[PDB]
Amino acid sequence: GVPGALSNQPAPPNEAPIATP
Amino acid sequence: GVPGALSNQPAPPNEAPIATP
Amino acid sequence: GVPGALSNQPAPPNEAPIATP
Amino acid sequence: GVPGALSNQPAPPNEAPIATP
Amino acid sequence: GVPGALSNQPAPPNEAPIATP
Amino acid sequence: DRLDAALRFQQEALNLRAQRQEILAANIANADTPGYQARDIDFASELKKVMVAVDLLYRVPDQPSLDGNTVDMDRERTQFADNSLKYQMGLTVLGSQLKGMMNVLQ
Amino acid sequence: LDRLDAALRFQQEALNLRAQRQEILAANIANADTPGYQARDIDFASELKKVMVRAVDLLYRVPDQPSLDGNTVDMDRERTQFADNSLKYQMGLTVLGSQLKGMMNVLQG
Amino acid sequence: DRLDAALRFQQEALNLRAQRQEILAANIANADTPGYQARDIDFASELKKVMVAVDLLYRVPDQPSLDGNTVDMDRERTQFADNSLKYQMGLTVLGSQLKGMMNVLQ
Amino acid sequence: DRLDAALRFQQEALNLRAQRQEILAANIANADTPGYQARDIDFASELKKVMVRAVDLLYRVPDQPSLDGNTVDMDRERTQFADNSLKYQMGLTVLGSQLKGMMNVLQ
Amino acid sequence: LDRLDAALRFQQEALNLRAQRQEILAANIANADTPGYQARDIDFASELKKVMVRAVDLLYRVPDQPSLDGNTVDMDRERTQFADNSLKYQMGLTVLGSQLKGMMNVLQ
Amino acid sequence: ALLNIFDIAGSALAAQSKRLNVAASNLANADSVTGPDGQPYRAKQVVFQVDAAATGGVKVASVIESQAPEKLVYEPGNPLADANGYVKMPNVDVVGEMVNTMSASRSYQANIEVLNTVKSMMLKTLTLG
Amino acid sequence: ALLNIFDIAGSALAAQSKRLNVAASNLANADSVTGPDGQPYRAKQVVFQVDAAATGGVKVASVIESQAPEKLVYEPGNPLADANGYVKMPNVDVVGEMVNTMSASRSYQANIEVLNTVKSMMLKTLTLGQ
Amino acid sequence: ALLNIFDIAGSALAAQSKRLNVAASNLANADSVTGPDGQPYRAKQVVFQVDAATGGVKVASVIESQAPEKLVYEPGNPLADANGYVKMPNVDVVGEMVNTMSASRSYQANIEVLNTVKSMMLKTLTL
Amino acid sequence: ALLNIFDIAGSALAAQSKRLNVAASNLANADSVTGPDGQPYRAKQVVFQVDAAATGGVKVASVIESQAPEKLVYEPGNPLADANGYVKMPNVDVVGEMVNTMSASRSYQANIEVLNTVKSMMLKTLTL
Amino acid sequence: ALLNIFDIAGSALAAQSKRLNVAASNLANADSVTGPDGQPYRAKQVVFQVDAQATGGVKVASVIESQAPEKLVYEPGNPLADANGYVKMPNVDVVGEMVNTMSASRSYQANIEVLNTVKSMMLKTLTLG
Amino acid sequence: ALLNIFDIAGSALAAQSKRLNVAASNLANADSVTGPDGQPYRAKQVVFQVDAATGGVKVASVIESQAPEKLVYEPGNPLADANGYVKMPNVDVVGEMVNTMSASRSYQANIEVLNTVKSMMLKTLTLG
Repeated sequence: GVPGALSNQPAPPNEAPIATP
Repeated sequence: GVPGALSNQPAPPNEAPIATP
Repeated sequence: GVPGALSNQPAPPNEAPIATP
Repeated sequence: GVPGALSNQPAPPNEAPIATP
Repeated sequence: GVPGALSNQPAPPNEAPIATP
Repeated sequence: DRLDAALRFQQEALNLRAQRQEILAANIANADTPGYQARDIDFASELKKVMVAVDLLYRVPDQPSLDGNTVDMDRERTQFADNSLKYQMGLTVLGSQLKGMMNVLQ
Repeated sequence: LDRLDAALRFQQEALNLRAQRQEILAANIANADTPGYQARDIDFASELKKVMVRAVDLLYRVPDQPSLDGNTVDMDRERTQFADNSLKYQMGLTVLGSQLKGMMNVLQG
Repeated sequence: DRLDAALRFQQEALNLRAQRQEILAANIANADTPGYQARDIDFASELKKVMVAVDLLYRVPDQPSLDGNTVDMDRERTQFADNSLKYQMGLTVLGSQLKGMMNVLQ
Repeated sequence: DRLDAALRFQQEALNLRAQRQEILAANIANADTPGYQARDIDFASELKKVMVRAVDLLYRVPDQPSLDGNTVDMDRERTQFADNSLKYQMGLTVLGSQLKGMMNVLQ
Repeated sequence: LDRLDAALRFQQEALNLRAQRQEILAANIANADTPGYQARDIDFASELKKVMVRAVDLLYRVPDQPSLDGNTVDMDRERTQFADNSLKYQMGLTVLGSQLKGMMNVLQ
Repeated sequence: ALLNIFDIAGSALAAQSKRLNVAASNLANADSVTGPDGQPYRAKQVVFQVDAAATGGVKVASVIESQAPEKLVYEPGNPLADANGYVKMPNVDVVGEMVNTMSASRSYQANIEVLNTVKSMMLKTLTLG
Repeated sequence: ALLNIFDIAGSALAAQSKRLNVAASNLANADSVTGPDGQPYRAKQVVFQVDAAATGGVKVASVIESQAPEKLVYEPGNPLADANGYVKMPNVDVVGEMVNTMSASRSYQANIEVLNTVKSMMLKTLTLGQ
Repeated sequence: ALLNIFDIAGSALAAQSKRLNVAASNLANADSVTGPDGQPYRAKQVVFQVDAATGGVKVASVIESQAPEKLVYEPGNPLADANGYVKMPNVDVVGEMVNTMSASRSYQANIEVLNTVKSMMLKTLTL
Repeated sequence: ALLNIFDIAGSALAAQSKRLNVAASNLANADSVTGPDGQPYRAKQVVFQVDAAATGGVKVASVIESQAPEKLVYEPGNPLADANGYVKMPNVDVVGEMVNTMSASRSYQANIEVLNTVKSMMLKTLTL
Repeated sequence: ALLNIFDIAGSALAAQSKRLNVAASNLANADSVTGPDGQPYRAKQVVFQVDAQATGGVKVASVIESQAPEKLVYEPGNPLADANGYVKMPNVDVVGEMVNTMSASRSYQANIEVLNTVKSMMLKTLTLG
Repeated sequence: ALLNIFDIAGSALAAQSKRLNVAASNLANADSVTGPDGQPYRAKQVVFQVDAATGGVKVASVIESQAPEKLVYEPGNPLADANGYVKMPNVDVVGEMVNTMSASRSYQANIEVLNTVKSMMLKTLTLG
């Protein structure tokens, strides 16, 4: 939820697609 | 009274006006 | 081994050849 | 006498005139 | 002899002549 | 016994503060490694459970990064300062309590 | 009401006066930022004489220099008075303790 | 002699800490001498041998250097700080033990 | 008289140290006022006079002129103040040792 | 001498020599800028051994690097000397204090 | 009894802490706009009163919004713009807030020093005998 | 609690960092075009709000796209050109972004100086607990 | 005795505080050409005195400086005289800058003296 | 559990120093036509790792040459040129190296401050 | 004796203060071509001396003007010009003055610290036992 | 031995001071054309060695660097040789500008070492 809080699961990995698939 | 001494009467309030009437 | 650890025999000499023979 | 010592007589005043009369 | 040691012989004076006579 | 019970809470608070300090140091030292997730522990729940290894959970990311790292320097620094000050306070409280317990014997 | 009582009361009431003056100094240094505050202090000699002859009337200190907010506490002078009063209280305490120890030592053997 | 041994454990720990501090100071002072080899000792094994004439080992280099100097700076500075802290810890432990032994005779 | 005089020597030395300290503090606090002359008391001669007995203070020679007429030099005054404080504490320690020995004799 | 001074003569002489050596070090610190000055020091060990038999001679300090003005008082070497001299003075002070406290405590 | 100094100094410390907190919040939200539910942020000040129960310590009566004129910035390109395209900006004086912070810090330190001095004197009274 | 000061300052620092990052991203994308899936790039801003716990810290609810019209540049040679042969260039105010960066830096420094002072005060506080 | 030291140091601290306040006021009003009654602002300085032998310092009075008032030419302001000259304050800047530093240093020296004397008196108390 | 802080901070310091050295080497050899053997210079960079025996300090695994294709310029009157008269030049991003140096320096400072604070607490711990 | 350290350090401080004042006056009057009697300003420096045996503090013997030739410029307009129109001005090496100031400050700090250390040692040995 | 730290750090201080003086002298004489007897100025360097296992650092000697003189053509000069090539000092500038900084940093580091060792020695002086 609010950034900086505690979560039990990792966030999904980040990606920066140059062009949409 | 001389500064820093004791006295029996309170000092008058300070006004500091911007400009006298 | 890992840098900063301890080992029995000293490091070999370091050389900077200008051109490999 | 030597600076920092004790003497009975006082010190004459120091004058630094701009121009000699 | 070694710098920083104690010797009873005072060091000779140091001089820096501009030109050798 | 009674002596250990009088100091158990303060000692455990000190130990948990030290462990959280180590976690903060680790996840501020790994600030450049991609794919590394920020870590920290829930201090209140950990202290209550221990007074009744160590459980740690990931931190909610602040802003996305392409590499994958999810550590925020200012947030880590504020948490570090808070934990350091609270550790110092706990040490002071423990020292004062021990000094009083020693003084009662004269 | 004879002997020991008064002989130690002359110092006990002095200590009480020092403690009350210390409390007043602490109050007027803690209230040093409230606008329109008046510095409060008492004349120790007159108060001690009046107490010994047998509620204390507190006088107002003349301001050193004016301020718009109306506060008249002077921080450095208040700190100096606080330190002086603390030292005087310690001196009274130690002289009282030495006198009492000297009195008690007589009741030996 | 029982007192001798009981304080001897900590006394030897302190002595080895002092020796390691001296070696660290030496390799700090000679940090810019070309053709120098970083030297250090293994505290745990050395203490075990002394409890049951000191040998020193060459520190593993981390980066090459043309002038033949292998003594790093950051790693040995952290080692210096750690050794100083542990020397102080040993000193205060020995002092506490000695004072506890002394105050019984009062 | 016996105990009185034996303690009186050190008591007078301590009192003279205190008065010299007062003078030094006065002329240090007054170090930034034009027309002021630094004052001091000859401690040795004054103590010798008092021992066989209202102090005769005398001016201090300046070291470098100032236009405003101030002769107090802060560094010299600070050194003298430190020296006087150390002497005062030394005299206090000696007096305390003598008194403690006298008290312990009676035990 | 006496049985009491026999024990503490060594420590007293060490303290006095430390005081004199510190005085000489302070003197050559204060004269750091006077040209033509030569740093002076005391051979502490030899002087202590000579004194513990029954003024103190001065030995010139070898210049570190030459200077034009003729001054030969170094700064870093003498500062380290002053620091270590003060440290050993405090060590001797606490050793003598411990000895005196033990002697007093024996008599209680 | 010399013990009421602890209460007086504790009240003073609480008041100074609250004043410092308010000043810090004002400094942090100096540039903030459009607070929750749309009302723009307004600079807040505290009020010190004497907790008489003669003379005594200082307490905080409440917190009051300053009545200084509220700043306006001309930015029609913003959904918060009014009929004249003005976005409301809080009336925060950075110099005033910093001076308040410094004065609060100094007063807090002075009061804790007073507390330590009174503690030492009371311990001396305890060890009078 | 005398400890929410750290939370307030940390929230202020995080908000200022977010705003600076948004400004830097806009400056980087000042003259970009045809982002992913072909939609033209649009500038974004952030909105600060206070956390009514009274007095509270600052937060950023969400990033809001600018409603200022995009620049329409005539260039039919680009496949993005519409029936009028126009391409949509992003709206970036360079002076506005410079001012925003300056303000963010100044607020960040002020908050760090407040944190320094309060940390000194809190360190001095514990000396009375003995 | 040593009780007079507290009085002397307190007087010195008060005098230095007054000097510092005067310097700060001059620096603040260094560029304020008007007054509430229309008179131009004029630099002010304190006068020191010795309060009777030796003793502490006291501030006898604050007096206006007699240095000539710098005046500039602008007919727009109603304050201008018949020749269009208005009177800026004749307050130096570097003088006040060094006065602030000197006052602060003297203040620190006096408080250090006071603290030293207090410590000496405390040590004397346990004779 | 407080003596591992020194190890973690020292590992971070060493890793940052290695990264700074690599960046400096790239900046120095930005325009190196050839090495000793004859092969063109290729940009290098470190690969960090988590030094967990569970999290701990950072650790440099190895150094790898960038997989980006090296640049090539036309110069037929040079014996290093191939059959097409193209001589290979290293692919170094000067701005990348600059910002790497900046970030490495800042992280170095942060780790120094962490180590200093932890040393102060450890020092004050013994006063129990 | 160790009580001589106080006078030695005081002499060092006085000498360094006089040297610094001389350098500051030279810097201030580096470009002052006149005197109260018409004599052009001439650079001056102090002379150090030792006092006793053979090892003691530094004593400033006197202050002497330099004998280096003085710069002179061609300005027939000024009445101070001689028959050839050459008016004499002080010869001060500004670099020399800056370095003198720095060295005097460093020596001042060193002597202050030495005095502080000796005072602390004396105060600590005052309670032997 | 914890006393040896003093004469280790003093040796380090002396060596670094000598190195700094040599660098300053070279920078000052970077453009001097002749000596007292027509001998061109030559850049000088110090030789560091261990006192001896290992110990402090001592300056073995000072040696003039053996590099060709950057000779320049001034035919109308008395010092010119048969071909009119006078000899100039072979002193660079970056070398000394970096030597001064390195020597200052090492000097400061040894000062810190001496401070810490003196503090811990004084703390050991009051055991129990």
